[PDB]
Amino acid sequence: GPHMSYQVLARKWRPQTFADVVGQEHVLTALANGLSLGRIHHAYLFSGTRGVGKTSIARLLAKGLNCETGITATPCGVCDNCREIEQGRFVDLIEIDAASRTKVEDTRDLLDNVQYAPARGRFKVYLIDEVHMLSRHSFNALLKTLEEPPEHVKFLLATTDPQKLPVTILSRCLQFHLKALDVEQIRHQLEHILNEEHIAHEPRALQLLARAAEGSLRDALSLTDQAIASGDGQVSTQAVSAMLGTLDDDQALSLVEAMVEANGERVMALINEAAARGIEWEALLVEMLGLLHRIAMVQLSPAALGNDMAAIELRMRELARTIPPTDIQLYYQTLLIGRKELPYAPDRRMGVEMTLLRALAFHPRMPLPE
Amino acid sequence: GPHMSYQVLARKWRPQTFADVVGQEHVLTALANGLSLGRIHHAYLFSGTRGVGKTSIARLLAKGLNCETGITATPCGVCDNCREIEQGRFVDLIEIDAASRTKVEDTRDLLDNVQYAPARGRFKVYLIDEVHMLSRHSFNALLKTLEEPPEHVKFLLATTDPQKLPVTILSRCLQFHLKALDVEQIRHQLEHILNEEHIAHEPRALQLLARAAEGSLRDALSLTDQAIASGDGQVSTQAVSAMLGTLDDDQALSLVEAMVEANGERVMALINEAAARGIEWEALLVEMLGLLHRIAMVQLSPAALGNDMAAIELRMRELARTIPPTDIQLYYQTLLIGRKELPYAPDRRMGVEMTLLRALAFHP
Amino acid sequence: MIRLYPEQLRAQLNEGLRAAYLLLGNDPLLLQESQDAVRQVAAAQGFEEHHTFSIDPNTDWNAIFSLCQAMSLFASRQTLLLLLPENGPNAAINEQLLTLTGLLHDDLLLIVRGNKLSKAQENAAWFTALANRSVQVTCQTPEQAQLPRWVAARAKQLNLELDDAANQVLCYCYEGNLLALAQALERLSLLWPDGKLTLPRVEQAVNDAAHFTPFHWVDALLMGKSKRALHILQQLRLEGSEPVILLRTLQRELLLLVNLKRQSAHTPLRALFDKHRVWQNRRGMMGEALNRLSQTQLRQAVQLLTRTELTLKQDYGQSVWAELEGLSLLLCHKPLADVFIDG
Amino acid sequence: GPHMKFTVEREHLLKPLQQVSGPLGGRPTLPILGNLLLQVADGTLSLTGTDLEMEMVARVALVQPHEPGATTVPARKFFDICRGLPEGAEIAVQLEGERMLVRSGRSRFSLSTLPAADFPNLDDWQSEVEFTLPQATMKRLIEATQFSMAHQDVRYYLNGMLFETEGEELRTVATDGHRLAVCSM
Amino acid sequence: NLDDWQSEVEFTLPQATMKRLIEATQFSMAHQDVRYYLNGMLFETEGEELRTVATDGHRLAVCSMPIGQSLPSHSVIVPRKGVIELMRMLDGGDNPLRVQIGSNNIRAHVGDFIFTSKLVDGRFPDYRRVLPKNPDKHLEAGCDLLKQAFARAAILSNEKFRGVRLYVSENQLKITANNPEQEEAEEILDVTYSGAEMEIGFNVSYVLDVLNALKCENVRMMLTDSVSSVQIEDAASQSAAYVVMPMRL
DNA sequence: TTTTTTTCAGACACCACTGC
RNA sequence: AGUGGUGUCUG
Ligand SMILES: Nc1ncnc2c1ncn2[C@@H]1O[C@H](COP(=O)(O)OP(=O)(O)O)[C@@H](O)[C@H]1O
Ligand SMILES: Nc1ncnc2c1ncn2[C@@H]1O[C@H](COP(=O)(O)OP(=O)(O)O)[C@@H](O)[C@H]1O
Ligand code: BEF
Ligand code: BEF
Ligand SMILES: [Mg+2]
Ligand SMILES: [Mg+2]
Ligand SMILES: [Zn+2]
Ligand SMILES: [Zn+2]
Repeated sequence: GPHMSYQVLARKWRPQTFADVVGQEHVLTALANGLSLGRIHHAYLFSGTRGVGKTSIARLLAKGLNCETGITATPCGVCDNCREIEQGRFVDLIEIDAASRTKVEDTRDLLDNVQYAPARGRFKVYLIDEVHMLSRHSFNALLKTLEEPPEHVKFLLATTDPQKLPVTILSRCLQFHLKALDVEQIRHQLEHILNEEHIAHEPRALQLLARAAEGSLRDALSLTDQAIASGDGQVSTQAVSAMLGTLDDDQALSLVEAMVEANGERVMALINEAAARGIEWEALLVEMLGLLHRIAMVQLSPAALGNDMAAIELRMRELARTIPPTDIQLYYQTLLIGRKELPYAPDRRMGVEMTLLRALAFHPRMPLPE
Repeated sequence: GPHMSYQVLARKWRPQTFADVVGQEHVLTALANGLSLGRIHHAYLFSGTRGVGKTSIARLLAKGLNCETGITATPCGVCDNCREIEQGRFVDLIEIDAASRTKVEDTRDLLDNVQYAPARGRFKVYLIDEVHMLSRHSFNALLKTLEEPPEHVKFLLATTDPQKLPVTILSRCLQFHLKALDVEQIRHQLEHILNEEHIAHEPRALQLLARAAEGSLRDALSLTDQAIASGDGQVSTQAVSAMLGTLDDDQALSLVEAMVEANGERVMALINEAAARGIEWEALLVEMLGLLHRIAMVQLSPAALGNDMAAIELRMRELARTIPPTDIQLYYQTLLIGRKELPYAPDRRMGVEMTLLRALAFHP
Repeated sequence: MIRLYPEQLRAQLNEGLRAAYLLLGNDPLLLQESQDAVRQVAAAQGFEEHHTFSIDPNTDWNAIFSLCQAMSLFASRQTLLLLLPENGPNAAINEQLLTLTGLLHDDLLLIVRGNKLSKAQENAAWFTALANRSVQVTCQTPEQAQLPRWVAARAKQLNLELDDAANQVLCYCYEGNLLALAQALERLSLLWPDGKLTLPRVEQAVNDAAHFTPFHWVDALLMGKSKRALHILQQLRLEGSEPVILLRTLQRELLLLVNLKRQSAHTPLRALFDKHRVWQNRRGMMGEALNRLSQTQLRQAVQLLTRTELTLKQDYGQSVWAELEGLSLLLCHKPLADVFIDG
Repeated sequence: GPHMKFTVEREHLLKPLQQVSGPLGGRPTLPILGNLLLQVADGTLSLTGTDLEMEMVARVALVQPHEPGATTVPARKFFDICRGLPEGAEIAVQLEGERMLVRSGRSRFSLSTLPAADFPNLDDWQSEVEFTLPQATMKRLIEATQFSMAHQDVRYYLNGMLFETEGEELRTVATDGHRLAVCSM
Repeated sequence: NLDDWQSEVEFTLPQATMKRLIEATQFSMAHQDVRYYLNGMLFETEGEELRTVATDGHRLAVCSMPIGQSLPSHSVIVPRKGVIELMRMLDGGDNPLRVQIGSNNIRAHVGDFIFTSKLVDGRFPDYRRVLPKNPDKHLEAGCDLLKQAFARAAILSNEKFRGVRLYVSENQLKITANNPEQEEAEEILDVTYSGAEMEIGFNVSYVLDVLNALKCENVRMMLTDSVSSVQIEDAASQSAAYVVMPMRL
């Protein structure tokens, strides 16, 4: 179809301004305010889960510091410095793959060259990524230059687990924790990206992609690329549902109901239907278990249900009001034990079938006839 | 405050006289008495906690040693030599980052600098920060120099983990242990710093920051600069509390508090927080298990609270005194069972949520 | 040789100086002060030049032999010092120590510093050849029942007034830590030139440094002192002790307790003690423990100990210190719950 | 201006840099003590190498236009450049900003430098003994006693050599605790 | 001991010939590479010519020398250790060198003594495809003249990845180096050339080793475009060729 | 009187002695 | 820089 458009959304859509970030607002607001007031701390640490904008925001900050104009919270694009930073291979933005410079001799070599003035920009912004890989000696070596470095050197640390850093360093540097992203932000980002990529997309496809991203937008972008590769450059509910290997909530809830309402023949029929569609049996058990947990959570509080499965919301409520919590706990435990015993079942199909049959036999309000 | 506010509160605010130090009164009083009375040990090892002032105290003691007015507990104001320690560089005061220069060769150069006369000051003062990181041979050389040091040489060692120093070094060093700062001292110093920085501050935000500091004044100062960042030149209580909640990682203790109290909405909110932070769920269950086990051990004997958990003492007491052992037993069993069945769940999040739902549903 | 405590060393040094001085023991402070006194007395009688050596497999013995045989252009009256390694006079070191014992002379004075020597293992040869005309000085850490009078004597000799309360506080924070205890007394003298130490004065300027060995923990368990045992356990956690050493040290005495309580139905505890070769001071506390809630904690505690052992030896995340707290509380007449015992 | 206008041949610069390098090259106590200090004054180049205890200075005559500037440049890089350039190549080094430009016939280099104000200088001191001596006498005076010097002895005074000026003679003394060497001329 | 009664190929070769043959190719081997077939030197026999080929996927070195004795075409990979120690023991060029290569082990009779080694099981890649097939730009220079300029440029080079940009214009060559400190080195050299302006960034150590291997006075470089390889050899012969594949930085 | 510890795999950190 | 040893800390 298209040309060599290999540039994947994962990298081609790396944010380039503070207006293109998907909402790490506790971090973005602090960086913008400090850069506006000039309270540019000499060292701080973006810490979060994967793919939530630590490296990207660090690069945006480097752009903000090194812009040709006055130090600004909104970096420009016509400036040569920001152009070099965006294209990489900037003179002063020294990206340090800390997992490749864990040793203390590498850190000492870094610290010797600290006092040298920046060449073309105004800061020699050291960007140490995946800091938690530095050895203990490397951390202690960084300690003194982290207390007060030369007036032109800034340390930008980034790591996934901030608790593996010695707490002395956690004192030296500021701490910004980037939290995972809600489903709405991920889905809106996918919407925007596929609008700019001229790829027709469907709503349920993007909702499922955002649900299966697990709060991180890089997983969402890799999943979107995989879905575009699964289709003919088109995002659709069928393609994403086949890629994610899951079931529409209606089928899972129909099977769960057939279990609850003692309709064993319906259980058999829906098991056969799911066998026809070629869906993993452990996936069936996991989806029924997830629906049972959602019913239990609704029993705790009405606000448990998310909008993503709004289609079955009504039925959820009904099944939450019909079944007291002890039966929900019994069903969840039975299906959990069934999934735990599934690998040792003779066949996965009959393993799930006997799990359902056991959940039906031990049924308190309507046991199988003796 | 400064010429454009880039200058960090942590580094701009560092004691320059002994009186500007917050209440580490033990070492200050002992050192002042020793300096005034002339009783001087060859080495003065300083230790304690991060960000409680050991390097500040060592720098001030070097200033007091090499000041031209004489060996005084109060280094003066101008005293060009005594000024060179703060602004510029002092020739006779050698500051070594023993973490950067752990090698026996790097320290060999300075221990060979020992026998040369001081240029200006009376004493060839050595400030060896992070002294615990010197190698075995560097420690051997330092000890050999410490056996017979000349009268014009004094060593000032600062470290956070003295247990790695050999006993041979510790026997020749008069160790001065610095205690972690109290919440009152930290709060008062933060109040003074912000008042002299012309920074608008709310009284409760300072207490929140001090409690979040964990006893280290530099932690409080860094959190304070960050709180000013989260805002526009004002330390507001709401902004500080929101920032602290964003930085908060004490999820398991709050989860146990809310689950024992049978607060379902608070439990689910805390689970949402632990999810948004990307916190491991098995680790969350293990932390809750450890907290419940410690609560039970405290209920058996008050001595079960060590010095590893000084931050969360009160809450633990509150939970141990008010909750009968039967409920703690039931909750521990429930969470143990849940962690046992965590791998076989729709996902770890739902498994943890369901285990906590069971624990709530017990209502014992 | 003349076996001596640090008390009379001065007197002996005033009587005369022998060929070799052996400073042995597990206390850094006592050894250091004894060495300082020996060197000062030697310098009083002309021993001006000093030397130091660490007895190590990589040491240069030839330098030691050259300096012991040959004399210097100045300060002919010379002294020599050797730090024995942690294990002691290794089998590869006894022969060269014998050579030194032959390569000596009335001009040189030899100082031997190191941990206590297992005389049952190492004796004669080097030992007796020095014993001919030498001094042995035993410098070992006073135990808990003996520390208060040592601290009182030190305060009296340093011109301080310690009451019982300050003495017991100092004996609490610093055990096996006589060096830091002496430094604490020195710091308290610096803080107040009054020389009168009361409860709050020492209480303010003191840290819980301490130093315990697993034997202290096991003894605290046998006496059934909850706070003492928990303090010891916390101290070995902070010090970085390997928990498996604690497990083995507790296990030996726990299995001995199980055997004794099982066999006590047919034999009085005295003959059981004689059967198992247990010493009298151990005998008293084990007799105290055997009749203190037995036959239930001795299998429940073995169950918990096995739980800790398997958990420690399967994974690598440890987290057994709380389980050791459970053991510390079970064997001190504070019954636990089956929930934590079984798991 | 900023350019410390500097122009010399290699034949008159290789040996002075080789002498000034001295102890530089390894890891220094301070990051600046690995950079040679270049100064231009009164038609003369001063090369300076400092170890915080030793101070080696070389003077090179300037017979070409020059400007009075000074800066500190990494010693090893500057020396490698200087000997790398061809025989008889008239080195022309100037400065701009924080970078100095080295130039030869059809070749250019740019080096990062540090200010001369930061480089240490041993403070001026009053002298009591102004002593002049031929080369071979000093050679024998040192060589006749250097063997007897201490070898990292714990006694500092044993290390080194004693110089005594007495009347009409100069004396070198060396001791290691067992040997004594005296040479008086 | 000697159970290799039959040998695939046999050589009675002068010591200096194989000394040059290995010395012109040794530096391009791979040291402990994951591609086990590249951790060695390929001896290739065709006609009266013996060739040593060594590559690590970043530089290729091929050197061919006639023998005079016709030999069947054959290929063999001698590991790094074996060839290095054979080079070490290859001294005293007066005595000839006997080479006996079988299907599994290699033997070298040097002087009076015998050396034995094993082979690498893998199959060496075809180096003809690595050699550029359409060299349209050809330039000539002096070996020492070019080499000293590269060394001067390498003085201020990135210590991690020693890389220079080489520009070619009409009768002019340009070598530019920079390090993370922005310390820039620029050397301009007079060459004979006819073509178009082109920039190509490649490693410095590899080119310097290539030039040191060619102990000649005239050097010819053959280039196609900014992305493909550069084939360097001497202008006095075609028996030794080198392929430097550039960096994309 | 002494009496005190599992393990397989991996990552650093320092310090000979060699070899140029 | 290559080689070998000690030792400490992470699962
Ligand atoms: N806040 C965000 N806004 C927009 N895209 C994001 C955000 N966080 C992550 N991404 C996506 O993830 C890709 C890589 O993100 P990255 O910043 O490297 O995460 P990390 O913090 O793990 O290094 C980006 O190219 C972008 O598409
Ligand atoms: N006693 C104190 N008084 C004032 N400030 C302190 C004190 N202790 C720590 N700080 C603050 O922490 C910063 C770093 O202190 P430092 O003394 O380096 O801690 P460390 O003991 O870990 O080396 C100082 O700049 C100062 O702001
Ligand atoms: F830097 Be992220 F974790 F991909
Ligand atoms: F500088 Be401290 F020891 F954190
Ligand atoms: Mg990243
Ligand atoms: Mg410090
Ligand atoms: Zn810009
Ligand atoms: Zn002063």
